[PDB]
Formats: sequence, structure tokens, C-alpha cells
Amino acid sequence: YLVEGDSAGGSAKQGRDRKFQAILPLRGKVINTAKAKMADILKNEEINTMIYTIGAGVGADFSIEDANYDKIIIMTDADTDGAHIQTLLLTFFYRYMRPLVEAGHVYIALPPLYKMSKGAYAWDGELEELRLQRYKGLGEMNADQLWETTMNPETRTLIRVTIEDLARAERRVNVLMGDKVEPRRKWIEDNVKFTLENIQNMSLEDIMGERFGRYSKYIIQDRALPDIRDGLKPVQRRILYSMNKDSNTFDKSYRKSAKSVGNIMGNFHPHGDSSIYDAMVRMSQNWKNREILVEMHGNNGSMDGDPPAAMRYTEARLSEIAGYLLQDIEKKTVPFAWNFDDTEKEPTVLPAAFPNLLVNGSTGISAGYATDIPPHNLAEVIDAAVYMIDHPTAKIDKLMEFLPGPDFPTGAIIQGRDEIKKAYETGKGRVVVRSKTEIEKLKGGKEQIVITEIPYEINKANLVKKIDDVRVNNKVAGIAEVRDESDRDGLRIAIELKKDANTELVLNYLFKYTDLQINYNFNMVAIDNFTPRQVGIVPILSSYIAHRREVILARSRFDKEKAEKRLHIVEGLIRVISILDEVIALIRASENKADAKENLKVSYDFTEEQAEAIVTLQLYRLTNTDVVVLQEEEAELREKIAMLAAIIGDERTMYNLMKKELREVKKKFATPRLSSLED
Amino acid sequence: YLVEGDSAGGSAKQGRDRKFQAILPLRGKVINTAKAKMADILKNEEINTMIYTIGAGVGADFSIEDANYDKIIIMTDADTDGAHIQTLLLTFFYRYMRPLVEAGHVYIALPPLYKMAWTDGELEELLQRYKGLGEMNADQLWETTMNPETRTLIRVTIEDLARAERRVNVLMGDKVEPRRKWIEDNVKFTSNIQNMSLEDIMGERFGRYSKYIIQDRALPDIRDGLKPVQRRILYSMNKDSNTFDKSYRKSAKSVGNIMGNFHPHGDSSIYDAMVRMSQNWKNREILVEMHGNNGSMDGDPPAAMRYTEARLSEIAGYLLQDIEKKTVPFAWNFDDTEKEPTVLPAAFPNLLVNGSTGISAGYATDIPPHNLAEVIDAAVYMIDHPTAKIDKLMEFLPG
Amino acid sequence: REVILARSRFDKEKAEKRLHIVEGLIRVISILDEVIALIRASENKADAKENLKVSYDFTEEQAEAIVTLQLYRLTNTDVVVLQEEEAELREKIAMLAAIIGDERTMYNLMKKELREVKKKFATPRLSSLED
DNA sequence: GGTAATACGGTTATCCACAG
DNA sequence: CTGTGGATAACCGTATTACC
Ligand SMILES: [Mg+2]
Ligand SMILES: [Mg+2]
Repeated sequence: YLVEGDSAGGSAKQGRDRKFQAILPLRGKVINTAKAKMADILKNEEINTMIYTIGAGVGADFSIEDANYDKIIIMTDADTDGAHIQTLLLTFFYRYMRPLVEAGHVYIALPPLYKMSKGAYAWDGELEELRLQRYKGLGEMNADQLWETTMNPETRTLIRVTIEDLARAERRVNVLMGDKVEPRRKWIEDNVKFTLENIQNMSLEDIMGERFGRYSKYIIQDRALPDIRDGLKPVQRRILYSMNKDSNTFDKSYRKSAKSVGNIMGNFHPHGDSSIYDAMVRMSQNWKNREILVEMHGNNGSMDGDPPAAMRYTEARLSEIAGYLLQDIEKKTVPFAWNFDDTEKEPTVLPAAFPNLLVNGSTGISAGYATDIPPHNLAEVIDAAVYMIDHPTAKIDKLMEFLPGPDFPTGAIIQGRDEIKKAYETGKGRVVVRSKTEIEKLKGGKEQIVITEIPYEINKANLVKKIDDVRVNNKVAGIAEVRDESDRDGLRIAIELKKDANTELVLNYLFKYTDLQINYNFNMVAIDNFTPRQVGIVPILSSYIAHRREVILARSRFDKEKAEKRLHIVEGLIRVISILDEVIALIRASENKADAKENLKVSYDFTEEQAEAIVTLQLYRLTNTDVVVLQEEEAELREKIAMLAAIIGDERTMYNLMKKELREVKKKFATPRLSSLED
Repeated sequence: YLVEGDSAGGSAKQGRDRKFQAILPLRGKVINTAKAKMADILKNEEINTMIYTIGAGVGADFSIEDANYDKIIIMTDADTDGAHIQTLLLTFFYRYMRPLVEAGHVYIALPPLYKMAWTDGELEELLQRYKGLGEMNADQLWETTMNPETRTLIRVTIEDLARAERRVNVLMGDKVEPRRKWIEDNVKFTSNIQNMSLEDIMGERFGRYSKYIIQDRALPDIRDGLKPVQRRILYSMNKDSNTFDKSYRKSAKSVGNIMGNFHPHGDSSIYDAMVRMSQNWKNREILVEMHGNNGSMDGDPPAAMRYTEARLSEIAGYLLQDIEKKTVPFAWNFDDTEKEPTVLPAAFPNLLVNGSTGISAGYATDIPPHNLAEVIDAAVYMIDHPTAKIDKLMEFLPG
Repeated sequence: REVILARSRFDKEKAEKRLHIVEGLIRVISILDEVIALIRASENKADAKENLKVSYDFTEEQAEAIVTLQLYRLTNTDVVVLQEEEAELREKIAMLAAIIGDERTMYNLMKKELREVKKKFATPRLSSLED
């Protein structure tokens, strides 16, 4: 039994029949033995101990008859990453112990993902025909459960891999697991449906099919790529939503991170506290995000790349603009959905009162797709969205009057306008990004280059170091000293030169051969209707706009319905201030809460709503009985209800609402450019 | 600047003036240079890194003139484990680099523990608690502790050599008895550069560590039988209504709660405690029911906290009986955000039933488990026989 | 001991605040028709309570209790029922004060609850003893 | 030379795309 | 061959008492 990690190894070792069943635990994900050379492939711990533990040799030196076991069962967890491993491993026994695979000795264990409580297991159709707990991994199952449901011969089911049409198998392991992304992506497009989908043999091709498809789809939709609307990946949305639900906002205390992480992993995000804290930290670093979404107290990283305080230390809390990412989430504005567990519902997208995806950016490594979208200036983005609200048909050159190019939080200089255009047109382009520098004439007569902004996502330490590395290797002459002078109130790298040293030469060699100047490649993929799309500035801005339409609309309906309800109650309270002594003597007349409501409804034609309201009143209320205040309430109610009705009804009314709010956000948060542009 | 690990090393590194200040991160507790073989003290990685960084040579080969720095500043987190590291480092300097401590070159840094304040006498005269330097932002660190203008630094000196070799060798010595004596004696359980003798620094510091590690960690309370971590676990679990009669709950949530609301320490320690509390070959009457992998008598590691769910057991219910009905002393927590009980109602005698074990400083504890029945027998007998002698009691509590 | 005591002091104090409130409630049913009317023109909640006190010798506990009664509860006017509650409360307050005053009733309870726990949870011996 | 249990620290290898 | 960021999985140094 091949098992991932030692915690699953525990459940296995304890559930197993110890006479004829072994367990080999595996640290992590297994090496892709179709993507790396036989060099690394043979120098790999897991691989090696796997060859050993099976004892029959790899490659052409493999003997089916020297094999220590009859069956080689891959029992990974039931989840996505489980499936991906079933893949990687299946593509190692195909590429290196093929006779094992061909002879029908590699099987795949089918443990369950869920379980019921009445107070019945779950492999979607018998969980309905028999009348929850999602298993993170094996180690969440108790040993007897593992045994009776998956490890026991008399009871278990097993999928039995067999190579049926050899050549086709070869083709498939090649598309899916090989080095060239292209055919893998075509395969996904052609096969994966992003909307919405004892012993028993399946072919290598089919098994590899389902498992990779499952991995691919989940990892595209639900991990790596952002939503084209709110611009967030699942983990970031879940962080914002859970923190906000817990009242941890900008206007209150800070709060110890590891509580937050514990909750986020308790309620929304079934993965390591590692990934969660990591994401939460990144959201707090003003040199990674252009507009930060989380404020953190304490060591939260730095441009040198030093580790943030481990999560036991650092206080955190939502920023202010994040609130604007979640405004009106309470007014039924956005699609919710059950979490992994079914304890709670969670949002699938946020209202997003500002256009995040273009402002903060996204990056970006999925499977078959990968995204890279630079940040922009909140002002400029809003300006374009607002022009496009009045001008659906707008062309790129025009919009670029408002959206000239990216605005990195790390400043610098961006060269390449035709390519910024190319990328806003198509989603893909290449641009150059160059550091800010002054030249500094020092005492004596020696010049000194002072770098003061560096390229986006460049490690400052690494850089300074790779420059001193140019010095001591005399890759060019000039550099007398290289010294990081950065501090509390600035970023300053002083490259001091010798007397007589071509400063222009040194500078150019530096831009050429170090990361003082790099390329940014746009690759703007986002999830737009459940499938990945490569998009220019237009489907992004459009998508945004229509989102805000839907949000505003559902909001206006929620408020209007609320309003109506209230109006319909006051309409009762007034017409019961009239027949008061009668209604009191009637509730006193009645017998028990239901007879009182039924009687309030029979004897004076109140509704359920109005009945419950009146009967559920308090005695101290009866003191104040002024119908003029109620009438003012009723009136205001009516005017509101009307303007709501107007927003829901009239289109241009709603688009102006959109623009007013947007211009309000812009006014509040507008910050000046940091990245200068050059053509 | 000697700092305790890379988390605090961050803030150190940032908030520092780079022209003259250096930062050496140490990875944990420093080795005790009194208790260890010279084989070990030789091989110890951090020891070597310090002996090179200070660049002067150890002990007998120590040349004061070759000191790369005028001041060697000790900056540990403000809490107790802090003071204990201060202690270990200090004895190392006393031992294998004496004339540095003799010249007054070894200074101790003074970070604040809380805010709105040092100590606990001046804070009461007025609220976050810095559980390690890594949740202090760099500006704060500079202003409060690293700025040669603003800061305050304890300035360690050997003021009477004879009266020093004793204290170090007693508080750090291999032999326990003299330490225990010292503790029983001195520990009561209930300014730009200030100078202080080694005797008094090592004194007050080891006093702090010892007192905390005895009172609030390693030894159990003679009434509910719990060490504090176990107590916050049962209390918090029960507050969230994570009880025996209601569907297990991802431990990894419970632990975040415990760390943020009650137990300001590393997840590791907390989850490990909760799990041991679920293992029925360690506990005679388990207090936590846990679901999934939670170890074996072979010791295979429990599933990590991401995996297993848990709830209180039924009988833990009784350990918590009537807690709501103002039946037990509460106190504020590390935050001053919430109240936690200081001892539980204990509707059975847990200290004898599940036992305890058992390592602090000067004291260790080993009390083996017993039968819940038999202990309850003896308890009832004693209730009607205040003066009961051991031999009669053993007719109920054989062993 | 300390626990059983303080627990008992808690249970008593609660039973008593209740008792007090129910006696109040009974009296309110007696003079019931003008309670309403006195509130009905009494400026506000505050002056409603003030007017209940400075006119009917009510207590603030009974006052806030009355004036914030739900309207649908003016259905239930059953006096004998509230009187039965009054009975049970009195018996409880008795027992509890007994525990607090008789340092022998208390210890007997202690024994009671301890043996209760024994029947609920006792399991057999496991490590055998040899000398 | 070993382990006991509650504390203090930190670290590494994998997949995925896409760049020079 | 390196780094990007959201995922998988492990790993081990130190203190403290105590006893062969
Ligand atoms: Mg370059
Ligand atoms: Mg690169």
C-alpha cells in the first residue's frame, strides 16, 4: 500500500491485516517522471525506496518475476491532490516498471470522501438513496473504517489498471504528464467540462483521463486563477470573508493571526494553515499589492525577502478598502454556496465596489493555464470603467487615454507602449521594467549610482548581492563598493564607483546582466463563467461592469423588499393605534398566541406579518402612541421604495448609480502614480 | 545584537541602524554550557556561529582586544522563556568568554512586554502583549529598545567573583538539590545604562523562569489535576460547545481558538497536549475523544491537526460541571480580552485518576493513574473519617 | 466543599430573584386592568416603571419584569400556576440554605454526587497487584 | 546512551507555467 | 538553472528532573 505522508501511514498501519499487507508512506507529491531527466529521476528518495521496497529494478533492468508483491495499491486521499498523485505515480509505473503495469499488478484503492450521520458512506447517488464529513485525508479516518471500507479483501472495491491499446496509452501519458503545455491545454479544452459535470478494471488511458481531469479542473477553477469580477482566488476571498464575518475590520482592534487562520481552515478552506497564513501575509505587503487588503502588525516580511513572523506573533485586521470589496454582502447581492463541511454558506464572489483584478493584479500558476496580470492605479482604472459605462463600444486606443499602463506598487519605469497596447488588446504582451536611478557626484570626483526603485517582484537582497557578485568577479570594471543604504524612510542602494570608470558603461552592463532591469510579460487569464479565458482590458472591464449591474440590482431588490415589509407593518401599527383598547381587550380575550393571532386576523383583517408584529409587542410600548411619527416613517418608506423601483426598472438610472458610487470610491482612495511610463 | 530566532530577527534587522548594528539570530534555546560535555559544547552550531561572529576566541584563547564590537547586546523576547535564554547565554559568557563579561561588554536589552509598558507594576498603573519581538513593528523596536538615545540597557558586570561562580554553578549546575534549595529560599510564589551584578541578573531572571515554569506549565493543580494547557483546552472546547454529545470538530480550529483566546504558545504544544488527552494508553480516563489518526502504542505520529476532529468526552463533562454557576475563581487572560477559570469544579478526583508527569525546574512530578471507582471509595471514606490513616485508606486504594 | 457551597449560593440567589419576580407577577394579575392603563399614559418606559413603583409599592425587579412583558402573554393570566411555581421555589430555597448552613448535609450531598459518578463511570481494574 | 511532556527555535522536497 | 505563489508532505535542534 502506497500512501502519501506518515499521518496516513498511521491509519494504514493500524487498519491493515499485518500478515500480508505492507505500507510505504511517501513524503508529499511524487516527482514527475516524464518532465525531468533520468539524472534527477534516479537520484530521488521516494523513487529509490520505491524501487527497493518493490525489489525488481527500474528501466530495462526490470523483472516481473522478482517482484515482492502481487498487488501494488495506490491509496491516496480522496481529494484533488490525491488524484494528481494517482496520476504522477501511475505515470512512473508506466514509464519505468511497465511490465508491472501491463501484467495487471498496479491497482488503485477507492476510499470514500464523505460519511453520513442519522444517527452510511459516500462514493452522489446512494447518499440520496439511503435516507456529512469530508475526509481531508486518510488520517482523519479511524483504522477500522479504513479496513472495512478500503483495505479489506472481502469488502473493498479496487480499480485495476491495465494498458489496453498500448500506443494510445503512450500518447495520453505524453499529453498529460509531459513537458509541452500546449497539447495538455488543448486536451483540457476538448475534454474537461468546466460546467458542470470488487476488482474492476479501467484502462490506463481512461484512469489517467479522469484523475488528471479532476486535478486540472479543480486546480484551475478553485486555486490559482482569479475571478474576472472580484479578482480574487478562493483562498483570498475566504480570508476576506471569514475575517470580515468575524468583525475583524479596519475600524476595530487588531487580532492574533493564528486564531484567524484556525477559523478560516475550520470553516471555509480545507488546506494547510501554511497556505492560509501565507496568502494573508502577502495581502498585507504594500510592495506586493498596490492597494493592500490586510493590515498586519509586526514582522510581516520586507523587500529583502525575510520571513514574516510565524503566525503565533502577528496581529492582523482587514484594511479599509477591503470593506469596499465586501460592501452589501449582507443584502443578498452575490451567490453563496455550502462549504466543504455544510456547517456554513460562503460567498462565491464578492460585491467588489472597486475593480480589484486590474488594480492589485494576479499571478498565477495553474495547470494548462497560468496567469500574470500587473497591478494598476485605482484612479485610472475607475476612470476607464466609468468611460466604458457610457461607451460600451469603446476601442483600446481611446481607453488607454485613461489606462496608460500598469502602476507597480514598487514604482520604477516601464518601457514599451506598443506592447502595453498589444497586451490590453489580446491579454499577452512583453514590456521592459527598469529601476529608478540618480547619479551622485561625490567629494573628490568619484561618481556613484543610486538606485531608488527596483522591478516588481525583485528580491532586493538577491539583487544587491548579485551586484557585489559582479564586482568581485570583475564582470565589468568601475564598481568600488556596493552598499544597501535602505531604511525606515527610504530605499537607497549606493553603488559607489572608482575614480576614472565609465559610469554609463557600468550602468548599462548592470541593466543588461542583472535584474536591475527585467521584462514583465502580461498573460492575463481569469475565470470568466467557470472556464479560464485569456482577456484584454475590455472583457475585464466589461465583466466588471456587468457584475456591478447584477450586484446593484439584487441589492436594490433586497432593500426594496425589506422596505415593503416595514411599510406593510407600519400600515398595521397605525391602523391598530385606532382600534387599540379593542385589540388589547381582544388579545386579553384570546387564549394562547395562535388563537390571538387568528383572532387578530379574523376580527380586524390583519395579516400574519401584522399579527405577529402586534401580538409580539411590549407593554412599555403602549405609552408612546404617536401616529404622526409612524406616518413620517410610512412616507419616507414610500419614497425610498419608489427610487429603488426606479433603479430596478430604469437602466440609465442604474448606470448613473454605478458611476456615482465608482467616482466616490475613486475620490476616497485615489493615489498618484508610482511607475513612470515611457514609449 | 543577539536575537531569539528569525521572526524577531526580522524586526531587529529592519528597525536597526545598519551602519553599526549587527543581528545574529539564534535558533532556539541556547545550550546549557554548565551541564554539557565539552564534546557537545564544542559541536554546538550556534555556539560556533557566536564564537566566530564575536571573533575573539573562547575562554583561554580569549583575546579581549580582538572583539569586533564594543557592545554585545542580548535581546530576547519579553516573556519568561526570554529570561531563561538570557540566563543560558549569560552563563556561556561567564564560562568561555569571561573577560568580555568582566570588561562590561555584555549588556542586556530591555524590550517592553505590553502596550496600551514594561514589567507589571507600571502597566497596572494604567492592551496588547508582545509574545515575542516578531509582533512588534520595526519603528516601535527602534524607538523603544535599539535607539542609543531613547533606549535603556541593563549593563552586566562581575562585582564579586567568588559570589558569582557559586550562583551560576548553582542555578545552572548539573546537581538539582542546591537549585531546589535556592528556589525554596529566594522564589516567593506569593536610567540610560543601568548597571547590575551578574549575581542579581542571573538571580532575578532564573527566578522568573523557575517560578513560571513551576506555577504555570509543568506541574498540575492538586485539585483538578490539570496542568494549565490541558485546562484551557477543556474549558475552551466546552465554551465552543464541542461536547461529547455533538459531532466532532476540526482540531485545527479548536487550537487556533486556544492559542488566541487562552494559551499564548506554539500550536505544536497545544495540539500535542490535546491528543495525549485523547490517547487511552496514556490516560486512564480520556478527556478528549478524537476522530482519525491519533497515534499508537508504537508511537507513530498522530495525524497533523489539519486532519483529525475531536470533542470533549462525557466524563470531561463532569470535570466541568456547574462552571457557569460562579463556582470557581476566574482571571483575565494574556490579552485582558476574556476570563478563563484558574481551576475546575472537578466532580471526580482527576489528579489521582489520570495522574500527571512531569518536568519543570527543581521539581519534577510522577503520579500514576488509578481506578475511578477505588479513588471515589477512598474519597468518600475520608469524607466521614477526616483522620483516616494510610493503611485503612488502602483497603480502598490498593495501588 | 467550596464548589458545592458557592454553587448552592448561586442556585439560591437565582431561585430567589425568580421567587420575588413571581410574587410580583401574581400581584400584577390581582390589580391587572389598571396596570395596562397606568402604563398607557405614562410618558415612557422609565416613567412607566416610576409610576408602577410610586403607586403600587412594586420593586424595580418586578417593575422591569412587568413593563417589558410581551403582549401575547396577557393571554396567560393563570394565577394558581404562578402560585405552584412559588411553591417549588420556596422548597428549593429551603434545601439550598440547608446545604449552606448544615456542614453535614453538604458533605452527605458530596458523598451522594461522588457515588453517582461512580455508578456512571466505574470500570474494572487492569493492572494487577502482587507484593 | 535513552525517554518521559510542555515549552523555545527553525527547515526541505515535490507540482504547475513561463521566462531569460 | 532560478523564481513566482498557492498546494502536497515531512523534518530536528535546545531546556528541565530522573534513572539505569
Ligand atoms: Mg535585465
Ligand atoms: Mg527570473
